[PDB]
Amino acid sequence: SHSVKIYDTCIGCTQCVRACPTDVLEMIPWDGCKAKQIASAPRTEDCVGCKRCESACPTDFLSVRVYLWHETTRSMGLAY
Amino acid sequence: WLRDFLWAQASQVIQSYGSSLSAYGLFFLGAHFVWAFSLMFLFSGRGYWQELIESIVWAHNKLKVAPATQPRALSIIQGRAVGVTHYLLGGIATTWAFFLARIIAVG
Amino acid sequence: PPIGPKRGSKVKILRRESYWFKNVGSVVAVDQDPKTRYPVVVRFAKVNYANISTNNYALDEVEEVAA
Amino acid sequence: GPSAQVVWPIVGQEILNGDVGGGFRGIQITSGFFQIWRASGITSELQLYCTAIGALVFAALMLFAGWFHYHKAAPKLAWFQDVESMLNHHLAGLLGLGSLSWAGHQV
Amino acid sequence: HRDAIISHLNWVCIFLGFHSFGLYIHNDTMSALGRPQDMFSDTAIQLQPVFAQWIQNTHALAPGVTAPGETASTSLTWGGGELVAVGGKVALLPIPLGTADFLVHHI
Amino acid sequence: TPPQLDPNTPSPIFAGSTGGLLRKAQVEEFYVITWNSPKEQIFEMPTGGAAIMREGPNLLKLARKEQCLALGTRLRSKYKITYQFYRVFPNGEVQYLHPKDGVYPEKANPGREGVGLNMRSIGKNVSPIEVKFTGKQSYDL
Amino acid sequence: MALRFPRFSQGLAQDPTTRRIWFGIATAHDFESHDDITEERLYQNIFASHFGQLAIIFLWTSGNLFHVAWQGNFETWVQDPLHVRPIAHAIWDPHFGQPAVEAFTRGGALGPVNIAYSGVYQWWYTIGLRTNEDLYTGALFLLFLSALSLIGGWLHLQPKWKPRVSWFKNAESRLNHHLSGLFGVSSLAWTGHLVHVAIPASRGEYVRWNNFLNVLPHPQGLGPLFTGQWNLYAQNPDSSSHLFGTSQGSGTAILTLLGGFHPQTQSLWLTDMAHHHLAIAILFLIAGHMYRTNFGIGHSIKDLLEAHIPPGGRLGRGHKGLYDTINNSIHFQLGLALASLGVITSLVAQHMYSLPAYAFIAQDFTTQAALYTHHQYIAGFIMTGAFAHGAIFFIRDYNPEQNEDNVLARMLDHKEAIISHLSWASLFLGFHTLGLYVHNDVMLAFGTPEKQILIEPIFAQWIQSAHGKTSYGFDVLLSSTSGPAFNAGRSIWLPGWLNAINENSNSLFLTIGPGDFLVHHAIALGLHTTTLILVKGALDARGSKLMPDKKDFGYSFPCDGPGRGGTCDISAWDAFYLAVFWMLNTIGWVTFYWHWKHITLWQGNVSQFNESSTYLMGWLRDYLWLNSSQLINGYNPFGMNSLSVWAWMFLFGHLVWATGFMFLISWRGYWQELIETLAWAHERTPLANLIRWKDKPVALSIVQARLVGLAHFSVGYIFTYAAFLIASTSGKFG
Amino acid sequence: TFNNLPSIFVPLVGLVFPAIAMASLFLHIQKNK
Ligand code: CLA
Ligand code: CLA
Ligand code: CLA
Ligand code: CLA
Ligand SMILES: CC1=C(/C=C/C(C)=C/C=C/C(C)=C/C=C/C=C(C)/C=C/C=C(C)/C=C/C2=C(C)CCCC2(C)C)C(C)(C)CCC1
Ligand SMILES: CC1=C(/C=C/C(C)=C/C=C/C(C)=C/C=C/C=C(C)/C=C/C=C(C)/C=C/C2=C(C)CCCC2(C)C)C(C)(C)CCC1
Ligand SMILES: CC1=C(C/C=C(\C)CCC[C@H](C)CCC[C@H](C)CCCC(C)C)C(=O)c2ccccc2C1=O
Ligand SMILES: CC1=C(C/C=C(\C)CCC[C@H](C)CCC[C@H](C)CCCC(C)C)C(=O)c2ccccc2C1=O
Ligand code: SF4
Ligand code: SF4
Repeated sequence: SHSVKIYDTCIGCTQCVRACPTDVLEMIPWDGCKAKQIASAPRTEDCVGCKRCESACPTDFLSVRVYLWHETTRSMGLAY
Repeated sequence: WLRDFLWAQASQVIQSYGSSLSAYGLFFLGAHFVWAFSLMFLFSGRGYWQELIESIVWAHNKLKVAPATQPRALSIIQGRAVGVTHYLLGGIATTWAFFLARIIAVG
Repeated sequence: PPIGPKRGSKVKILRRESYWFKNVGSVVAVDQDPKTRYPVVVRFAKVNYANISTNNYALDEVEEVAA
Repeated sequence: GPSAQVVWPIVGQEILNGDVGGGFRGIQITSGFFQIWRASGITSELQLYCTAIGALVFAALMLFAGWFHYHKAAPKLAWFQDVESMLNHHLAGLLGLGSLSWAGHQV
Repeated sequence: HRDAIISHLNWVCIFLGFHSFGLYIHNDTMSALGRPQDMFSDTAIQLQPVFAQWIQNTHALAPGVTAPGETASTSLTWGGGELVAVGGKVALLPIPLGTADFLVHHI
Repeated sequence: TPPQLDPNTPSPIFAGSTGGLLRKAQVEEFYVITWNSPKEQIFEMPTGGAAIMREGPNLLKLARKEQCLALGTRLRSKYKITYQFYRVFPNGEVQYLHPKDGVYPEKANPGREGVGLNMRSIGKNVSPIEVKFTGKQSYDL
Repeated sequence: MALRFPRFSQGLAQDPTTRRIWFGIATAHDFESHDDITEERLYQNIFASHFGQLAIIFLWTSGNLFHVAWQGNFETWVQDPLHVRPIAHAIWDPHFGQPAVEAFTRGGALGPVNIAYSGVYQWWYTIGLRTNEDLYTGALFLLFLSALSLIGGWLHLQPKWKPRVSWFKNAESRLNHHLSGLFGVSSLAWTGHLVHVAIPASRGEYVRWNNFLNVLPHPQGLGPLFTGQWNLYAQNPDSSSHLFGTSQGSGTAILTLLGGFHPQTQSLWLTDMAHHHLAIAILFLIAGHMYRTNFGIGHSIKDLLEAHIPPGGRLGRGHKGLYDTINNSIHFQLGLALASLGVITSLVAQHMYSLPAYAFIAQDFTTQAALYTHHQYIAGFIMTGAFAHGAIFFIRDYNPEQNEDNVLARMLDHKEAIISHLSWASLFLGFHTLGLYVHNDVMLAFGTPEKQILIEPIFAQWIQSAHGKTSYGFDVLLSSTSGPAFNAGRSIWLPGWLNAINENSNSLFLTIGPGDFLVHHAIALGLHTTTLILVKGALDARGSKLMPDKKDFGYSFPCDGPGRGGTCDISAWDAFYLAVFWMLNTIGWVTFYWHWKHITLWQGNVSQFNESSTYLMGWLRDYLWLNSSQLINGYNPFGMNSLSVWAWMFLFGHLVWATGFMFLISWRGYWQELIETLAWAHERTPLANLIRWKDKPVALSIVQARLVGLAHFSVGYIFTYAAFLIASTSGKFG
Repeated sequence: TFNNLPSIFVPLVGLVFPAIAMASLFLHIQKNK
């Protein structure tokens, strides 16, 4: 649906996952930062697009990055 | 309403600019302005104004006059607040000038 | 040998996508692991739009200022 | 015309002092305060002056009361949370005796 | 059941917008098409406020039967041969209620 | 980990609201959340109102994933209980959704793979002219 | 390609919501973003679409000609033009009441009709076209051209004639042919028309297709041209007494350069326009043979751009690599094209009023106002589009690695300087223009108009005095008789030009004053601020400090979330969208200025404008309130008049201008959470559970709703001002 | 019958052709191959 691609500038603070209201993101093991973890995005099909993940990303610009794309009923926040 | 009320009764506020009600004439137009000035805020969004402000901040860094209180565009909620505030002020002051000029100049 | 700048060295940024592009900063710490891609933690005087004053930068996304 | 505001003759704004009537050049007010004062039987500027000093006295009184009821001797939550007393007093005393004393003034 | 609340209120808002402002638009169109017989007016299709007119008829006759302690009605906006002019000015003759008052009250 | 195999557990005590499953459950997927409450207590459910979840296992069927995960975060932060919700399509095939490894997604469990992950800084993405007249975008190389 | 209605996009086709419908309508002509697209297929769709547009243009002109031929009084208008009303078309509205049929019957018609305020009557009468059968023939021919363009657009979509991508990228042969033939041979052919037809038509005889091979446009006939004695084509200039349409006072010349106006029509001479189109035909036919196509001579635009690198590098790498960022990029081509088109449309507007080409078009006042307003709003829109397509180029088509350090990348190198100095100029202009206007408002308010700041426009009065206007006493090159300019032209065109410009009644270089200064600076504020918004959105199209990855999000996207303080309206599309507001404001200023100056000229009291244009309550009272009386009285309770439609359209434009505020002020989220309640109610209302949508009814998208609010806003702006400017100028007609 | 032609075409383009186009384009909007 959407396209939540993340970048290697992630520091493993786990704040995008802790902000995500749809479990799009999840921390995985990684070796590119002091915290030794990075935030994957398997459940991109559940992404509404609220960009709470990148309103909580403490990088110079951003590491998690939501690119709005084809809108499905899960991505249009529809309970009907 | 446009003809027999707004156009007709708003003759005393515009054939003002003269005796005492000139302020009501003036507060007509200025109110007409601020309402419209509000439309800068309601229609727009913080992103454009932050980018304009960062260009102006470049222009200020190029003269050693960079402020320490970093210039940020208004909050989104604050843009909406400023908009509805100026909108109510300008519309209500337009109506106030109109009402008071008309009714002090006719009754 | 400790890689990168020092824990108090002044540095400027050559990263195009950063808020502090062509702006100086203070190196807090450099991660000595040769597997972290962005080890140089920099501290800046002025916050970005996210009200954050620091970010990790690369070695080639940084330039040791001569001041 | 009821007028209780005069402007200062500085940049030509003195024309806002209009021929409202009564050997007086000023701004025709619209607050209806003159009508209140005729409903109170004032009939003198001395009375308006002394009730203005009284309202300044009450403004200082309320400011001192706010200072006292925050900084020097402030109620706690058991005083506000009781509302039967607040209603009883605001009914019998504020609005009851208030209307009673206004009826006394009028009578 | 908040969705029932907001749904029925949205509906009655749409209904009210139509059967007031669309009445105004019908009047504009008909008067612009040269069909004043098809407007919503007193000289046209009449939408008379029967209920408010009935209240005016009662309160114009209230102090004679229902409130005999009053020598005259509580107000003169109801009706009667009462027009309390103090000088060359009216001061509240009985306000009539026609089709336009229905339209604007529904607005 | 093996999923938790949604049973026919009871539901909270709720008097009904206008926030339920209208048509996204009849013809499309709807969701269901299960939480073990140690005691019976009141909680603000995401469809408006206030329900009383029972002791032991509870089950609440919701219309979309955001309701489930909002309620789950409020449960895990306020009542400190362990929630886990599913997705049930109208033909069946209940899909286990939230943890997906037993542990919550903020913890870096091994086994889960890197999907949606670019090994570059965000401003090293090529321009749209590079990917023009191609089905790919500037963030998928 | 896809399944549902947006067959060109399988992302909207796979959208359960109603957004599918809207976005498939909107993105239908964005061929660059469609599925399975190639540069070849993009270019071919563009070519066929251009054919479709030309077909619709010729069809619309054929409709004008048919409805003036069928329902127009054009045969009666060519008898007494300046005292007979044009007729656009008839009207069959079954809602009309009998008073509205009595009222809309104009121009000596069998029924109700509409007055052609478009000027097609004057223009057609000036180029020949006397009887209605001529307009019928023209409509038939333009129907034929519409079918021809449709045939071409279908034919150039078939494989046997589908042109290749490298054929639309032949940027030298196309310029060669379009300058030489589209611009030169067409101007030459219009000279052929003006000489064989329109000049004989102005001088009596009706040279038509049956008898144009046996009449001489000049009594000698191609002796002067071949023998070089071209002065023989400027022998009898039908001097100062010619009645247009009759042979009284006529002449024999066909290309005399006279300058100035006809005395009767107060338009330009058809001999002047014939010689004009001939001259620019020679110039464009010469300029065509410049770019190398196939024949071993000419320039290559590459090695003109590649060669224009200044030594010293003040520009940088110069234009090194700019042929490729325009030839391969259709959005650069479109931006440059719309820039030039907006400039020349504004030029059309600014010259057609002051140098009217058509007979008796300066005498009908509503026509000139409608035309100037039309072409200026069109020009402002076309300019806004030029900039929007420059932004779309910077996002979609700009390749920085191909054009490193050249004259185009240097824009983005110092975009902050451009944006900040535009933000200085506009801020200065607004502060001071508004300060002076408000100073004068307050001075007139305080009854001391002598205290006004009435800054005379000395620098425009000096230019007027450099053109022969003897109304300021500056004694400059053409106002001074003892000068080189009033010696080398005093024998050719300065007689007519001086006698035209010195006439205070025409629109040629109107006598200006301090109100004209102040409103010209308001105009400058509008142009600079619209430019600021658009340039800022174009240069911040690829990215900024707040969103450096904007190029990855495309041109039109809503925002970047509430994070980083808030990123509402950050796209370059949003910059365009705000610049349409500032553009409509700017053109409203230029057209308010035009219409009030001209309605005061036409009425007679230029002193009204000169004393009332310096303070804004003069614009509100003496222009908007005063001239809108006959408009809003188009339908009163006791009757109506012919301006009833303009009153209704006035209020209609008000209504939609206000409805745009719903979409601009009120944003999404409130409406989705409203339509959720509506969907609940429909799914729980008895006898309507039977009926269920197929498209899930979501609220409008964000960028969509900015567009929809802008569309309502602009429709209302345009309709309101059209109604006011036509009703006021047609209620009194000067 | 040439003053009657507006009465033929103004409904046929304004009522009938809009019904035709709205119906046909609503079917095209909801089609599924
Ligand atoms: C004149 C400007 C204008 C108009 C017409 C509307 C119209 C509307 N608003 Mg909006 N709104 C506006 C400005 C306007 N708004 C602005 C400036 C704001 C700024 C904050 C808002 C904020 C706003 C909110 C926040 C809400 C509305 C709501 C409403 C609706 C209530 C009335 C209704 O549906 O009754 C019927 C429709 C009307 C009265 C509109 C005019 C139509 C007339 C009567 C004639 C129709 C002719 C007919 C259909 C033929 C059409 C032609 C044919 C060819 C098809 C309606 C859609 C409310 C809503 O949607 O819920 C009910 C609501 O909650 N509006
Ligand atoms: C001499 C040969 C020739 C001629 C006549 C044309 C003519 C044309 N080509 Mg071109 N073309 C040519 C060779 C030629 N082409 C070659 C060799 C190639 C291959 C390299 C192309 C490749 C090509 C492409 C790829 C496209 C065209 C297009 C067009 C059309 C332009 C659209 C239009 O109507 O502009 C009309 C504009 C003018 C006449 C200019 C007027 C501007 C003046 C300054 C305005 C002011 C005066 C005004 C006219 C007065 C108005 C008053 C009153 C009458 C209203 C036009 C029919 C485009 C098109 O529409 O496709 C169908 C298009 O997409 N052509
Ligand atoms: C009447 C309404 C109005 C006014 C006054 C303005 C004013 C301005 N707009 Mg525009 N704008 C408007 C409506 C308006 N806009 C609308 C409806 C929109 C659509 C959303 C936009 C969209 C828009 C964009 C997109 C841009 C602008 C820009 C600008 C600035 C242009 C520079 C200039 O002229 O500054 C001179 C200053 C003024 C005209 C301000 C007038 C107020 C006076 C002079 C100040 C002093 C008043 C008083 C003493 C203060 C005391 C009051 C209080 C403290 C008690 C300026 C602030 C541009 C910008 O800001 O860059 C520079 C820009 O990029 N505006
Ligand atoms: C209830 C209000 C109302 C309505 C419905 C009409 C209806 C009409 N009037 Mg109007 N009129 C009205 C009030 C009204 N009048 C009032 C109050 C006045 C003032 C006295 C007038 C003054 C007036 C004049 C002066 C004229 C009319 C004309 C017309 C006719 C237009 C011909 C037509 O259908 O062409 C087709 C319609 C159009 C092209 C306009 C629609 C444009 C659409 C919305 C934009 C395109 C959208 C998109 C591309 C297509 C989507 C739809 C698709 C499915 C087909 C039509 C019968 C004209 C007439 O009869 O001439 C033939 C005419 O000249 N009227
Ligand atoms: C205007 C004003 C003012 C003033 C005012 C005044 C002056 C007031 C007064 C008041 C008063 C002066 C009051 C009084 C009161 C009283 C009362 C209220 C009483 C009561 C009584 C009773 C209740 C009684 C009971 C009884 C009896 C019956 C008998 C015997 C026994 C007994 C005692 C038990 C001021 C300055 C403030 C300012 C502002 C405004
Ligand atoms: C964004 C962008 C874009 C767009 C842009 C635009 C839109 C622009 C515009 C522009 C414009 C719109 C311009 C204009 C200009 C003008 C000018 C520059 C002028 C000049 C003039 C002159 C020089 C003059 C001279 C003279 C005179 C004075 C008069 C008489 C004659 C003579 C000749 C002597 C593009 C695509 C490009 C690219 C990318 C970026
Ligand atoms: C105009 C505008 C701005 C820009 C408005 C600015 C940044 C706020 C105005 C700030 C004033 C001008 C700051 C200067 C006042 C200082 C106290 C300095 C005083 C010293 C002298 C100037 C007297 C937004 O940030 C915005 C955000 C979201 C939606 C709409 C809008 C919007 O319309
Ligand atoms: C009123 C309003 C609505 C309600 C709009 C609804 C959902 C759509 C319009 C309702 C019907 C469909 C009216 C259609 C009117 C026209 C007849 C359609 C013309 C389209 C044809 C040309 C194809 C929004 O959804 C919205 C969203 C974001 C910001 C602002 C707003 C907003 O202001
Ligand atoms: S993207 Fe944000 S939440 Fe995820 S690891 Fe990086 S900093 Fe933490
Ligand atoms: S946009 Fe919202 S739902 Fe999507 S990944 Fe970010 S936080 Fe999660």
